[PDB]
Amino acid sequence: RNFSKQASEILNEYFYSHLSNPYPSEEAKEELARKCGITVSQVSNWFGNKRIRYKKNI
Amino acid sequence: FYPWMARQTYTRYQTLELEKEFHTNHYLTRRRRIEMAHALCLTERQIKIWFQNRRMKLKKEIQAIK
DNA sequence: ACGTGATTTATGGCG
DNA sequence: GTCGCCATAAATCAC
Repeated sequence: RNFSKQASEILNEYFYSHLSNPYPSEEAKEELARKCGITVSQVSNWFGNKRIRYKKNI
Repeated sequence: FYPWMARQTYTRYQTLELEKEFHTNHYLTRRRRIEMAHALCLTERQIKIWFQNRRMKLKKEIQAIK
């Protein structure tokens, strides 16, 4: 259910390195899905959850 | 910092009726939109938006198979 | 119980 | 000037 240490590290590295625009494109989501060993919907869910939880935690 | 950094749940009954109409017809007629809205105490926009969300949920259901 | 991944309401942009 | 799809926000659900 919960993503591996590496998958979360990959997603967070992307998010914070792209903090100016943390909205990966379709292909960038696919690249992140292949690297993390998750689905594109799971990448979309992760980014959606990360964007809201980051802005509230300010 | 950046420009990007800047809802009511439905009752089990409302969801039951909305689901019933979708299971009968995936698309909502103008007349049904007014009949559903009055009977469920939801706006005409709310019923339309629900049908659109439910079609989009059905999309992800068929794609989930393969 | 908690937290995180998933789902439910709601919006606007676009074709 | 109508509609519906898609990505997304924010709240909420739930394994």
